[PDB]
Amino acid sequence: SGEAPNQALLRILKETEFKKIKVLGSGAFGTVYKGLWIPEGEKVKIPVAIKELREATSPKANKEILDEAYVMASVDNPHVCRLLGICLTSTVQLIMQLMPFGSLLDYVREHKDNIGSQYLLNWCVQIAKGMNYLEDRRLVHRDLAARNVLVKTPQHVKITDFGLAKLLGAAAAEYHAEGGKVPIKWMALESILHRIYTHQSDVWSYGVTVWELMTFGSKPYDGIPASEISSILEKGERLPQPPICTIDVYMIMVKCWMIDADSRPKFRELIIEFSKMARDPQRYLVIQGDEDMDDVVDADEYLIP
Ligand SMILES: COc1cc(N2CCC(N)CC2)ccc1Nc1ncc(C(=O)OC(C)C)c(-c2cn(C)c3ccccc23)n1
Repeated sequence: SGEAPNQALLRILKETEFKKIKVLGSGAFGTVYKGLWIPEGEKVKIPVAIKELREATSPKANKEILDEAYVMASVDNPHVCRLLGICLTSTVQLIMQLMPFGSLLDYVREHKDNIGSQYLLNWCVQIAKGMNYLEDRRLVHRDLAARNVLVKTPQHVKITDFGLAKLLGAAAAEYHAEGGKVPIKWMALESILHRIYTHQSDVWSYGVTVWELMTFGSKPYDGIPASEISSILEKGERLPQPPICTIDVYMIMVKCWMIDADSRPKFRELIIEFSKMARDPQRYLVIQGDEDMDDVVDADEYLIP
């Protein structure tokens, strides 16, 4: 088979037509604001998160942030984050849909007390749906983790952070990264030793991400140096069974951690198996006692021409 053309549109916004309101976070990436976007002459107000780079004079950053805008402009799926546009000011800044509840990792940590088994299973499904879409687009995330899942509503989550994502080239099956900084606790063994990333690499990361949710935001391999992580997997060890997981749920994430990538599950299969569990959540997770804004429009209703 061959590759089809990518007719995704990239919209360039003016600095005048959106207003920053408050700071959500700050760091090396720059600053991320909460704001409103008002397309000129369209009579809509779209709540947005705006991110501008910290330093204007950073040539590597601008090349790397435009790479993220390229990836996000090419994806349209209910469970993958939505890019609204970019602004080419002195400090380049891109505009994304606002996810009012922050990252899913912080959410389960802040609400560990009363999260039901149905939410956890539905989240597993929705994340699998996003990842199956990226596989259909020949896109490899390479950074799937609970911290990189944003929450629109408690019943609707989305995948984000494509700073490391790569589009698998035509008639290519692996990426073969040259090198760089990476999150080791979420990486498949083949990626650790050989810098090889595939769609089955992301399935491994999916297994760890599920493990973060089932443990209510616990840190994987806590206390262990990342240096010694590789030798641990080679000797056959994995992450322990979360106390709320039945054997049925734990069996699936273990399959995500087999060294032969070809024998690991595929996102299309993970959807089905978690969809089946979501029909009766309490059979598969045993949790103690689980039983002017007039013209505002959500970004998921503001479709581009
Ligand atoms: C309400 O809204 C949010 C609030 C927060 N809490 C921050 C700390 C406390 N005040 C309590 C509330 C967190 C997130 C959001 N919503 C949101 N929506 C979209 C994005 C996004 O796609 O960012 C693009 C522009 C890069 C982000 C976001 C992504 N990254 C990497 C961040 C880093 C720091 C802060 C926010 C973000 N966040």
